[PDB]
Amino acid sequence: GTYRKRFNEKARSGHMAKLKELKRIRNKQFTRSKVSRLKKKRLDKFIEHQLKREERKTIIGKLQDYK
Amino acid sequence: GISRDSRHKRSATGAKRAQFRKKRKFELGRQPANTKIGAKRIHSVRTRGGNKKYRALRIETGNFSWASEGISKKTRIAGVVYHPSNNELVRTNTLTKAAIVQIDATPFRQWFEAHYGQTLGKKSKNAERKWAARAASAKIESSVESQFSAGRLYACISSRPGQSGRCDGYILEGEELAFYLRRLTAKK
Amino acid sequence: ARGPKKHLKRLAAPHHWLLDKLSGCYAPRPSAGPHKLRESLPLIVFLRNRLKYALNGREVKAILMQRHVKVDGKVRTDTTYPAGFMDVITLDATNENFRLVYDVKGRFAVHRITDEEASYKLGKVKKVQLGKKGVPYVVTHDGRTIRYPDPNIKVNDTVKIDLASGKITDFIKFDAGKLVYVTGGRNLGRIGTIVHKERHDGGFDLVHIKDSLDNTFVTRLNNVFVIGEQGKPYISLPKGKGIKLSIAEERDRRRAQQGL
Amino acid sequence: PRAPRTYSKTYSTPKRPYESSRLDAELKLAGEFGLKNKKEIYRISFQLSKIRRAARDLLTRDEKDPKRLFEGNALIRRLVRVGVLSEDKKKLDYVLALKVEDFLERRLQTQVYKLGLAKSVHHARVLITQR
Amino acid sequence: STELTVQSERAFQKQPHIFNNPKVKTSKRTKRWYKNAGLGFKTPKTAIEGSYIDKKCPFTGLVSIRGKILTGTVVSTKMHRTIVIRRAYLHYIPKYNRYEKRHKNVPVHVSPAFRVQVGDIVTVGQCRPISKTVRFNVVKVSA
RNA sequence: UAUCUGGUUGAUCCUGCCAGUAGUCAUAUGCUUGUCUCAAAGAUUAAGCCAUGCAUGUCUAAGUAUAAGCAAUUUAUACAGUGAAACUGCGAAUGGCUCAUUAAAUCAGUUAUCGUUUAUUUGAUAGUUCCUUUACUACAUGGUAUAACUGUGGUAAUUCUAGAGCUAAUACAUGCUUAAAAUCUCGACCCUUUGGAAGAGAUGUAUUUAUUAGAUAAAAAAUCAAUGUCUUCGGACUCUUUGAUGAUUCAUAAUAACUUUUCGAAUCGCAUGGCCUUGUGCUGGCGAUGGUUCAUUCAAAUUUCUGCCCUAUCAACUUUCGAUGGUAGGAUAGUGGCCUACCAUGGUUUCAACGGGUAACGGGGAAUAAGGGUUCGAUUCCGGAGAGGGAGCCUGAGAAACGGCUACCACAUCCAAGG
RNA sequence: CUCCAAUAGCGUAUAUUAUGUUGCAGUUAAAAAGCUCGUAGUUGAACUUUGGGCCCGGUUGGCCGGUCGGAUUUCCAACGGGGCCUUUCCUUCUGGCUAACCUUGAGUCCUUGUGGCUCUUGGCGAACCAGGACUUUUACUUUGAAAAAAUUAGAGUGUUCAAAGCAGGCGUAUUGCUCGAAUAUAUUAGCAUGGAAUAAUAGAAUAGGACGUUUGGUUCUAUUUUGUUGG
Ligand SMILES: [Mg+2]
Ligand SMILES: [Mg+2]
Ligand SMILES: [Mg+2]
Ligand SMILES: [Mg+2]
Ligand SMILES: [Mg+2]
Ligand SMILES: [Mg+2]
Ligand SMILES: [Mg+2]
Ligand SMILES: [Mg+2]
Ligand SMILES: [Mg+2]
Ligand SMILES: [Mg+2]
Ligand SMILES: [Mg+2]
Ligand SMILES: [Mg+2]
Ligand SMILES: [Mg+2]
Ligand SMILES: [Mg+2]
Ligand SMILES: [Mg+2]
Ligand SMILES: [Mg+2]
Ligand SMILES: [Mg+2]
Ligand SMILES: [Mg+2]
Ligand SMILES: [Mg+2]
Ligand SMILES: [Mg+2]
Ligand SMILES: [Mg+2]
Repeated sequence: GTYRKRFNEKARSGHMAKLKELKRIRNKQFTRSKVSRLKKKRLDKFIEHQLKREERKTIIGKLQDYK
Repeated sequence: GISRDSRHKRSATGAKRAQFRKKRKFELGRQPANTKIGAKRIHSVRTRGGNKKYRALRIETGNFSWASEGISKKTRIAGVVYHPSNNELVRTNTLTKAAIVQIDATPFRQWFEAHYGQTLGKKSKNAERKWAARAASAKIESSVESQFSAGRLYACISSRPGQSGRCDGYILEGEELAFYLRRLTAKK
Repeated sequence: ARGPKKHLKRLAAPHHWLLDKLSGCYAPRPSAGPHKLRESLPLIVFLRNRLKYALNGREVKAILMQRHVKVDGKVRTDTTYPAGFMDVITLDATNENFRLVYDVKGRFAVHRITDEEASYKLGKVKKVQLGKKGVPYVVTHDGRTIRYPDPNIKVNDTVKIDLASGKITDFIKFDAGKLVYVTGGRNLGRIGTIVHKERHDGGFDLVHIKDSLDNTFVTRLNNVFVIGEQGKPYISLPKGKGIKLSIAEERDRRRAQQGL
Repeated sequence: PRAPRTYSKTYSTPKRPYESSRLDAELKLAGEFGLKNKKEIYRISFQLSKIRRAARDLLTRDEKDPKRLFEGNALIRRLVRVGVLSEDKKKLDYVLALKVEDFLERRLQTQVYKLGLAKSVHHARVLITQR
Repeated sequence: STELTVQSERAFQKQPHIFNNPKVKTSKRTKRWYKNAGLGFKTPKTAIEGSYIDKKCPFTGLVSIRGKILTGTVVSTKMHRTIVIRRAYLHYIPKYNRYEKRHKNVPVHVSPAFRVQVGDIVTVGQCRPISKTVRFNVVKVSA
C-alpha cells in the first residue's frame, strides 16, 4: 500500500519525499473537495454565459438597424 | 555512503525495485586512493575482522622483477607512461595496477655487469671462472638493450597499491613489450 | 541478527534430548565445541535429565566445578559442553564410564562401559591434507587434528585413537562387508554391513547397508560410520544391537516380558 | 513464550435441538441413569461417535494390513478393559454395535446403585459426591 | 567469440602467471594452459590448440563448474561472448488437474571454443557470478 | 434445503407454492456469575503521543590496592585477609516488542562457496629474533604518562568539567636468550687443474610481486651438451620420490627480493621438590592468562532451481542519469555494472513483461469439510524488517546499532534567555 | 398464576456459513459474436519385438496338522517374479576380484534315484573395481532418501475422573531393580531409482552415412630405451 493516506503527514516528511521520487520514475513511463471543482466549473459556465449574452445584445441592436 | 548493494539497480527485465532495508555495513565501499608518485605515505584502514589494509598514497619506489633473468631489484618509479583503463591517470600520474611506468635501469645494469661482466651498451679469477661458465646466457634481446642505453625501462605494475601499499611490478619483455611499444608510440 | 544468537527456546531444541515442554521457556544451548549443535548433547542434559544425579541446573554446576566429570580424559566444567557421538564420559566417584552411542529410536543411550574400553575412541576421518612444513594431518569427526598418520588412511576410514596419548593407534578401511553404524538421518542408530556403494560424481554418494536380519536400506555416505569387521565390532554396542524392531513385534516383546 | 498446553472440548451439540424422538430419548436416558443436563449425554455420544468412526475407517482396510491389525487390537483391548464390550465378542465388527447405554452403564454412579449399596440412582450420586 | 586478431583491445591479453620465456627458442611459440572441467565433459580441441584468450572459459580460464547442470535451446546469440538460452517446463495446476506451458530465459556464457548458433541445443553448467545476470557457462554443444 | 408449524376456500382430501423454522464462529452488547484444574490479554489500516519508576552489567587463589577504608594478631618491614573508587578485560550485536514498508522482493523446500570474513570453543602448532654475530648491548628482567586520590575552581542547570601535584599494569611504548648439522652466494689461495681452496654471509614466521615443481598411456637406437655414482676412466645408466578432488594456477615445497616489519610470553596463583662442588649456585610440579597460523564449532554474506493475491478499459518496457554485455582499473571480507574509462547494442514481453491495487511481513499452521475446493494466519516455533520520519557514522569479531553518537524535518521538556 | 427450552450459564444486533476440473446454462424467458479469412493458444489419423518353447521357484488355496494352540512335508488350482533359447548387442577395449563352473581328479551320506555335494592341473569378459573410449533428449509412473519441534491422527499410562502431562511401575521399601518418551502424514520443485504402455523428439537422400586385418601421406601429441636434463 505504497501511496496510502497516512494518519499524520507532517511527521513523515522524509518518507513522502522518497515516495514522490519512486512515483516519478515508475510512471515516467507514461509522463514521458470536489466542491472546488464544482465551483470552478460553474464559474466558467457563468463567464461563458455572460459573454454570449453580451454578444447577443449587440447583434440585436444591429438588427434593429436593418428592419 | 558508497555501497556495493545490487538492490538499487534495475532488475533484468527493466523493472524498478522498492527497497526493503536500510544500507548495511557489510556492503560498503570506501574512497579510491588515487595514489600519486613521490615521498612515501601510507594510511592503514581497519577492515572487516581486524584485518589491516594499507591504503597507499604518494608512493615512489617499487620491487620490480626481471622475469627472464630471474631477479628483482628495488628501483625508483619515475612516471606513468600509459594506462589501459583511463587516459586521465596518465596525465595525473596515478599508480594503479597495469599502469605502464618507467623505472630506473641502474640496479639492473649494475647487477647484470656483476653477474656476467658485459657492460650493457655499444680479474678476480674466480669471477672469470663464473662469467665464462655462464656466457651462453649472456644474451638479452635487441629492444631491452636499447632501453638500457637510454637509462630507464618500461615496466608494468602488478600489485594493487591502494590495497597493499606496495607498488611492485615486472619488466616488460617479449611480445608484451612489442604490443605496448606499438600502442604507446602510435598514440605519439 | 547482528551477531550470534545465545538463547535457544525449548521447542527449538533437538528432538532427541527429550526435553519436556512446559517445564520452562528455554533450553540449554550448547557452546561451541567438538560436535555440532543439533547433534550433540550438553552435559546438563546428561547429568540432570538422564542419570538423575542432579535435580536442578545448579547442582549440575556444583558437580562440574568439583572437577568430577571428564569428557575424553580431560576435565570439563562448562555446563553445556557439547558432548557427542563416541565420547567417553568418566565419573571418578561412582567408578563409572559411559560412552555416548545411539539407540534405534534415535536417542542417546546410557551405556556403561568397562575401564579398559574407556581409553580409546573411534573417529571417522573427514579430511587428510598436507599441513604446514610438509606435514600430513587427518581431521576426524570430533574436530581433532592428528599429524603423521599412516599413509594408507584416506577419507571415511575409521581411526582408533588412544585417549591418553592422543595418538592414532589403529585404523579400519571403508569397503563392503565392513560393519557400519549409522549416525544421521532417518535410520539413526541402525547397524548393518555394507553391501554396495554408488558413485555419483557431483553429489551425495549413497550406501546400501544390510542389517543382521536382511533388511537393506540406503543412506548417504555422510551418515555412515564404520565400526569394525563382520562379526566383531570395536566399540561395544548397546543392548538391542541396532535391529530396528517393528511395532507389533515390539508389543509382543513387551507383553511377553510380563515378569514381576 | 512457553509451549502451549493443549486442550479440546469433549462434547458437541447435535444436529437439531428439537426432533421429538431425540427429546424423548434424552429424557429416557437422563431419567434412567440419573444425569444432570444434556451435556452429559452429548459428551458420551461424542465419545461413541469417535470410537465408531475410527473403527469404521479401519473396516475399510483389508485384513492383514499392519495398520488395521495394530490399531484394531488396540481399540478392542481398550473397549474390553473398560467393560463396554464383552469378552467373547472381540472382533472389530462388534464395535459398530455399542449404543450409548453401554457406556452409561459403566459409569460409577450406576455401578454403585447396581451393587446395591445405594438404594436409588440419585442417592448413589449423592453418596459419590459427598466423599 | 573473441574474433581473431586476438590483441584487439587496449590491454595485452594473456593467461595470468603463464610466462613464455624469451631466453629459450622452441617452436610452439606460446605456452598455453588448459584444465579439465570435470564431470565427463571434454575439453574441445579448439581450447587445447586455439589462440583465443578468455578468462571465464571453463577450459582455459579461471572459473570452475559446480552445482547445477542445465540444458536448453539457444534463443539468441547477439551479445559478445554470451548468449541467451530458454528452458521450457510444464507446471501442474492441481485444481484443474492439468498443466500449463511455462518457460524461462537464462543468460549463459559461451566460451569462444564453441560455435553456437540459434535454435541449437546446449548443456550449460553453473559457475560463480560472471556478470550481473550470468551464472552459467556453456560446456557442451549438442545439435 | 432438509425437518416441523402455519396460510393458500364453503368445507374435507391429495398435489404445488409461499412465510416462518438450523449449527455457525467473527465483532459489538445485555442479564447472570458459588467450587476444582487450566491459560489467555492486538486492532481508529493511529508504526499516533507519552508524566514517573524500572528493564545491563561484571571479580576469581590466579591483571593493577599505601582508600589518609575495615579487621587483625600470626613468620610475613616490598606486598600478603577483606576491600569502595578507578585503570584494564569481557559483555551491552543476545533477549523482549511490533508488522509500517516489501509481489520474484521476503519466505519455503533444494544447491554453492574451486567466490569470502569469523570473537569465542575444541584439537594441533613456534631451538633461528641485535651482529662482521669479539671489545657490549640491562636479561637477576628496560621507559613514560595518566586514572581514581590531594588541591584550587567555574556555571541557574546535566552522568558538564578546567588548571596544578602524585603513582601502577596482561594499559601504552620498547627490547635480549639456544641444538646440531646441512645448504647456497661472494670468495683471499696456489697452481694451472679434468681444478681444488681457509673464510665470510643466509637460512624461522607473516606480508607483496615475479618465477619453478606439484608426474604418470606402452618400444629401442642414432645425436650432441655434459661426463654425474662406479670409475672396471672406456662408458652401463645400473636403483630412481611425489598427496587430494568430478575438476584448479589446490594443498604444500623451492628461488630472487620487498615491508613506515606482523608474530616468536619482560605476565599471574598455589606448591616447594630434587641436586651438590653449599652457591641466596644449578635445575624442577600442578594451573591461570595471552599468542601466530591451520583445522573444527557457533555464525555471517552472497547464491542455484521451482513456487505468489486482484488487474489488459494496464501492450509495449529498460537504454541521456547502467539499461544487457566485453576489456582494464578502483572499491570490498570476497564474486559482481558494485562504481569508473573506453567499446558494442543489447535485455524482458500475449507462456502477460512493465505499470497500478492490496484493510500483503512469509512459513509451520487454524476452520469448514463426502470430496474437489474455499477462507483465515499481527498472535506461544522459525525467517525477515523496524525502533517518530529521512540521511550519516563510531567503537568492535560482530551494528549502518537507536535503553550509541551526529546533523536535518516533526513533536516536545528545563531556563536566571546565555544555554 | 400455569407450562416449555438451555442451564453456571443464557439472550440480542450485524455479518457469515449448510463459478460448475469433478460439475452448470445458451430453440421456445439470463446468454451463439452478421459473415468468412486469420497469428498467439489449445488439439491433431494408422504404423516399428509380435509370438512361441524350456527351466527355476516365490505367495496363496485345498488334501493336509507330524504338535503338546501351526512347526510345516507330497500334489495340483490360480496370482504375481525371474533366467535361458527361439535371426533377438548383451556399449567396447585395458591386467585384475579371472564372473562361472563352458573348465577337470577322485569319491558318496540316504525312498531302486539326474529325488541329494567337499576339495583342482589351458580356463570365461563382461564381478564392476578404476580406467579409458563414448553414448538422442524429455513427459508420465513405482520405490528410496528428504520436507525442525509444537500442531493433527495415534500406541502406552487410574493426572482420584477429565482437559491434559510424558510420566511411571515393582521389591527384601534397612543404603535397589526396571519399562518408556513409539508410529504415520505432508502435495509442487531438486536428488536417486525400477518400468518402457501412452504422447512428443531426433538419426542414411546431393549419402558429407556405417562398420574394416585394407593400403596414400598430410599432420600433431610423448610413454619408453639410448648417462641425465634439454634439444
Ligand atoms: Mg533479536
Ligand atoms: Mg561438491
Ligand atoms: Mg474446597
Ligand atoms: Mg506492486
Ligand atoms: Mg506484477
Ligand atoms: Mg587455540
Ligand atoms: Mg594533570
Ligand atoms: Mg596457491
Ligand atoms: Mg573486475
Ligand atoms: Mg560507465
Ligand atoms: Mg495476508
Ligand atoms: Mg501492510
Ligand atoms: Mg504470521
Ligand atoms: Mg535494526
Ligand atoms: Mg510511537
Ligand atoms: Mg565487545
Ligand atoms: Mg539507527
Ligand atoms: Mg525504549
Ligand atoms: Mg534492543
Ligand atoms: Mg494458430
Ligand atoms: Mg496418434
